[PDB]
Amino acid sequence: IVGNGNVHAQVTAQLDFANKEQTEEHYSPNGDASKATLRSRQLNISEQVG
Amino acid sequence: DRLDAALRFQQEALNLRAQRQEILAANIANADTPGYQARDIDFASELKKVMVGVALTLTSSHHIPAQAVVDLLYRVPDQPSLDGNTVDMDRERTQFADNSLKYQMGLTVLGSQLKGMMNVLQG
Repeated sequence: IVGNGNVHAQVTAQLDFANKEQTEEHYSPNGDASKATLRSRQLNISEQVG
Repeated sequence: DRLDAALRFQQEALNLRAQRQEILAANIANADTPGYQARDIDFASELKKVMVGVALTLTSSHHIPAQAVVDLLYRVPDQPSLDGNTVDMDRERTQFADNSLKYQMGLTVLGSQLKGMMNVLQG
């Protein structure tokens, strides 16, 4: 569109030459009883009405 | 464990004797309370019941292990008091002495069994 020679451009690049290593651990929240997965549950209930 | 099965009967008898001893001493202590009923346990039936559970499963280290947590029969009154107290001194004094004697006998038998199991091993 502009024509040969009717355009000039120059590019400079800031690069990344730093070696990085990352380990990510994520736990799904289980505070709601509906999405909570259980292995063992002990429920002792006592009601001594006088 | 097999060691528990051998000593289960005497341990349960000793514990039941201690519990009934506490109940009899409570009957003695509350002799003067008006309206107090003298309570007791049937030793043989409760010993059957104890002689005749599911630890919750621990998947890892953080998982918390399961946390752990008798029937009293009224004594038939002999003399009618006016304040409603049915505790009789003589009957429960004899029962108290008998329970003390049987607790000592159970201690003797359990100690003899443990001492025999020990001299089998010593050498």
